[PDB]
Amino acid sequence: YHIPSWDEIEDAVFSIGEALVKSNYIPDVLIAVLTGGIIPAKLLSDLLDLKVIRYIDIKFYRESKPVIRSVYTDSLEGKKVLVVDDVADTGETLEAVSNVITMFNPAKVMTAALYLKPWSKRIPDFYYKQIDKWIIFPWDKWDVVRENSNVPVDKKERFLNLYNQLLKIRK
Amino acid sequence: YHIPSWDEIEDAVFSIGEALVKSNYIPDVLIAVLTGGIIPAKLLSDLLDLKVIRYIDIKFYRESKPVIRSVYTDSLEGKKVLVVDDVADTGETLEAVSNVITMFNPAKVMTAALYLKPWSKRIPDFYYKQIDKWIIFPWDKWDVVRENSNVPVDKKERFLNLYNQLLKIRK
Amino acid sequence: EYHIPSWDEIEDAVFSIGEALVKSNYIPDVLIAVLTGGIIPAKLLSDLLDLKVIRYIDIKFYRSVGKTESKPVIRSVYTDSLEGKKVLVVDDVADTGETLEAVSNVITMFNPAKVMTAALYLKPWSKRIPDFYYKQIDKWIIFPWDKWDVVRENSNVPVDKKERFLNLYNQLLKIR
Amino acid sequence: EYHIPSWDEIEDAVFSIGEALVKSNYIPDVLIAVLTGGIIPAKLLSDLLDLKVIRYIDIKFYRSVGKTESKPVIRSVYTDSLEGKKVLVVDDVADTGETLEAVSNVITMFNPAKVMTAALYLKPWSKRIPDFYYKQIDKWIIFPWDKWDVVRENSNVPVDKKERFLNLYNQLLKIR
Ligand SMILES: O=P(O)(O)OC[C@H]1O[C@H](OP(=O)(O)OP(=O)(O)O)[C@H](O)[C@@H]1O
Ligand SMILES: O=P(O)(O)OC[C@H]1O[C@H](OP(=O)(O)OP(=O)(O)O)[C@H](O)[C@@H]1O
Ligand SMILES: O=P(O)(O)OC[C@H]1O[C@H](OP(=O)(O)OP(=O)(O)O)[C@H](O)[C@@H]1O
Ligand SMILES: O=P(O)(O)OC[C@H]1O[C@H](OP(=O)(O)OP(=O)(O)O)[C@H](O)[C@@H]1O
Ligand SMILES: [Mg+2]
Ligand SMILES: [Mg+2]
Ligand SMILES: [Mg+2]
Ligand SMILES: [Mg+2]
Repeated sequence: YHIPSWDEIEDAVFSIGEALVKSNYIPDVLIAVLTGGIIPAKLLSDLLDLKVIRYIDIKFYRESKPVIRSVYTDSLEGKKVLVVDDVADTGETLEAVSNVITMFNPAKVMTAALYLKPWSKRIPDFYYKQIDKWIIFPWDKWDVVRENSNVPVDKKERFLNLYNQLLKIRK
Repeated sequence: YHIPSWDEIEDAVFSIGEALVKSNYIPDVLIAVLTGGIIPAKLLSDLLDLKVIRYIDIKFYRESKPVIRSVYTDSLEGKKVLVVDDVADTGETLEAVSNVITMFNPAKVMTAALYLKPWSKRIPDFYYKQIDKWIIFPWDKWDVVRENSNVPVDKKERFLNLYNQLLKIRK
Repeated sequence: EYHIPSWDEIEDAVFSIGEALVKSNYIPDVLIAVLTGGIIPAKLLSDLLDLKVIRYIDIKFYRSVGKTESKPVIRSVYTDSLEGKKVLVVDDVADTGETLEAVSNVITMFNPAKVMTAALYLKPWSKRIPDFYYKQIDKWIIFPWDKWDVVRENSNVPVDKKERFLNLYNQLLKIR
Repeated sequence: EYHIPSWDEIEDAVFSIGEALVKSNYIPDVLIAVLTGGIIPAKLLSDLLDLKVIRYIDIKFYRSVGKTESKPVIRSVYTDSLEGKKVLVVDDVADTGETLEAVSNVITMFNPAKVMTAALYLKPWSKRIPDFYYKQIDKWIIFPWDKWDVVRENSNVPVDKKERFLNLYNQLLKIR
């Protein structure tokens, strides 16, 4: 397991920001990959003062492919676009998103993820660290605990406490 | 020139409807290709009692490719989809739309257009008549008149009358 | 009884709206098509006045078997920022005016420069006259784009191409 | 002065909201994230309570140089039908409450089964208490997700990693 603190997450986000500036790529539009790239997109936005954020509803059931459910954006024609996600695992998600954004004829599509898995089909133009361990983000920790309560995350006892009551009241 | 009356347009729409029913394809979702496939989608909808219509904002500047500006839809997963447009010229537009809908993982994507140009790259699964003449639809007649007032359409004099005043008041 | 405007009348309706818009010097930056009856009106007006920017709102007034509501229900809003823009809301008929009002309120929250409404037809009991309209009518209107919906719920209305429709409708009812 | 909640406090805030939601037996069908400050709150609550359906509204209260408005402005609404659903509106702070109210009104027009509001923090002068909240505060709140926006407009606020930010910000100001 790799279980980044928010402090690490912040450093991941600073790194991306530093790389984007160093390489001269200041996006006009951030495309958040819902829902995991939600927090990364908002943090990068605030860091680099990027005021335009759009969103794509896509999920990779683990279905054989990622499935787009909704694309929340206005015209992207002639704009500098950065696709933001939290991790590139197989890389299917970043590929599918990049393929569909391109159809909006932007000036440029680049990709950022916080973390990379070694076996990714697609390597983000910008990332923080490549990890061969199982990553547990602060925003999917409970989904991971619901699938294995033996995962060593903090505040689990407060969570198990609430989840128990939750399980009772909606069956 | 081919300048279909609404009566012809209605027959074009009945034909598509007849073909869809005869072939057993009753869509769950109509995707209107904005803005030319707008009236065709609404007429087919009413004809076949299809209550679910979604929309895609795409235009082919005549830019080298059609450009998607917006996709107005919720999940299409496992649904029977019909893409509706008014004409397939080069076929670029129907291809681009069909490519992006597929990413929503529907059950099936089929295409309908009212009219086909002989040189289309993509042939709609359903169409009314193939025309090698320049088609002037009832809903783009004035765009055509603004580009050549010598086109033999009806009510042109009423239109030239209004267009003249229009040209004055917004420069 | 019923009003059944020809396509020729709808063109005249659209023309009249365009003529009134130019006469009032209100040329919209953005057309807001009220889905789905406002679809054809909005497209034709777009072509008439060379208005290239059309946006859409999915709103429905449920008045039928089982599913029935007292007010229109918005189901989706299809638009980018309307901020500082002259907006014209386009629909086919204002009946009670509940739909135009609902759409006007929701569009106002986008802070446009101005919101105006246009509907082709109007009923005497509409709770507000649209800023632009072709004809006030007191019959129930069957449009070219909802005729088969009316025939389905009322087989004996006098419409063109009925037998042709009935045959298609027959084959639709059986494929169940 | 300023309130600057740690990430640890935001987790506790989210937890408190979740705990209150379960205690009230109000488990939302749909989360409505108020963009953009409500983004992180909505995602974390989604994970906490296993709520899989998140929708979004692009709304902004312009309170800055040149561009300034008296009320929030909606710029886009990102949702399918909310009809018959239990909806929870999630935001980071209710200040005047003008935003929560605007979002509540617009969501109501989708005819949900119910609309409830949650904001992590609350000011004593809010025109309405959200149905769910972590803490009433009277300082101006600097969140983890808008800290650099505050530093930019106010260089002398006491935030972590300031020098690192200033160096990046410096290189941003020059690439003009
Ligand atoms: O490279 P891949 O193999 O495609 O993996 C990457 C994607 O998988 C996860 O998303 P997910 O489909 O789980 O949805 P979520 O973001 O809502 O959690 C993750 O957030 C990435 O978006
Ligand atoms: O097969 P193609 O060569 O791509 O031509 C087909 C498309 O071209 C037209 O759309 P257009 O781009 O003009 O936009 P519009 O529908 O708004 O008129 C037409 O309505 C079709 O959608
Ligand atoms: O003035 P009102 O009393 O509100 O009625 C007018 C509305 O009713 C119809 O819409 P409908 O809700 O039936 O949906 P539709 O446009 O898809 O036919 C019509 O298109 C108007 O929008
Ligand atoms: O109660 P109010 O007086 O209406 O203020 C509260 C709102 O202000 C902030 O949003 P903002 O409009 O600044 O946009 P943002 O979420 O993108 O930061 C904040 O996120 C709340 O949404
Ligand atoms: Mg994801
Ligand atoms: Mg077209
Ligand atoms: Mg209507
Ligand atoms: Mg906000």
